[PDB]
Amino acid sequence: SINTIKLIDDIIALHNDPKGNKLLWNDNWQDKIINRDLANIFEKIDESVSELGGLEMYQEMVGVNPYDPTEPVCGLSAQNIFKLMTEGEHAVDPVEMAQTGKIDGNEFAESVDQLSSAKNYVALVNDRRLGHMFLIDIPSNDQETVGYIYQSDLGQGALPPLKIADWLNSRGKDAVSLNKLKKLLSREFNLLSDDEKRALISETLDIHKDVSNVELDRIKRDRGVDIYLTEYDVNNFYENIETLKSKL
Repeated sequence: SINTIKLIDDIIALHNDPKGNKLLWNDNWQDKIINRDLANIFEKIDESVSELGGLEMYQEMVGVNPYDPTEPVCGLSAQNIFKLMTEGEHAVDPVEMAQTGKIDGNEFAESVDQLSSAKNYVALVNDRRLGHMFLIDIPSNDQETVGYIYQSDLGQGALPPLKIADWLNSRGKDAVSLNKLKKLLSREFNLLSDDEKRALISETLDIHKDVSNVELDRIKRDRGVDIYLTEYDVNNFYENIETLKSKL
């Protein structure tokens, strides 16, 4: 019924549009993403630029052209795609929910094993070992229940720089077994050999599944993983995307 591969390609399209980009990657976490107003977002940019004496002067003082598209860092992309998936009539504030609805990587592993295949779920993952935030989409399925990872990465941790559209264009469409994700996010991850750690991380999170792209010395060994796992309605995910496209 809903074409889910097209959902992702439509996120990519929205990101590629000069005005769609500003709708999608805005940082208003408290209000519904579909409550975002292009005129209002651009007026705020225009006023900030006029206040500093125009674009040339703004760029001199700030070092960025605020009309350029945003290449979102990991938390900016993950939290925005999460709102796209989870909001219906009511807003979802992912900053707030990550703190109040948090479960740990081992609680996640117990949860995922009893999710209804008749329902869709999404996990907002703050991996404090990696310093990296990403999403695991676990959509309803009449076959094997699997996850799909949506992420971007500034590249300052254990992984290389990764642009949201490059990831989504293909790897974001790759199913990951629930067992691999449980293994990745469990405390027992630490007990793995360096080789196995690089294999698991690269397989799930690296654009080319390349072990030589994983720098283990950038990982904070002791830390755990904070997860907010919630049900979502794919009809909301679809319509929220439609809504943004319409705004254009």
